[PDB]
Amino acid sequence: IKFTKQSSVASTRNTLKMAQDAERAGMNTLGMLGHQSEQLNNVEGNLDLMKV
Amino acid sequence: GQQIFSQALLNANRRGEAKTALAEVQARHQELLKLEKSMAELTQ
Repeated sequence: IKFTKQSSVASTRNTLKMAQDAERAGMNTLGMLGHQSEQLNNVEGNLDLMKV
Repeated sequence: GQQIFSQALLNANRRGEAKTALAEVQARHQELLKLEKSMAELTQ
């Protein structure tokens, strides 16, 4: 019983670490996507100007 | 002029208490392993 509980503790520790892993990666993805969306907004403006 | 010893029986409730909660902790551990596996895939 004690060994199983210790194994459960270790499992939850790794799960938490990995969950934090997912979170940082996701926040970076959103940041980069906001920056790239904006570069594409700049692209959109020049395409409009070139149309005129 | 005489004396006597004494023996003892455990409580019925106890029963197989070694695994009364061992099965339960093992089942929860299996749940936690499933959780860990899913989190690993999500992080990937």
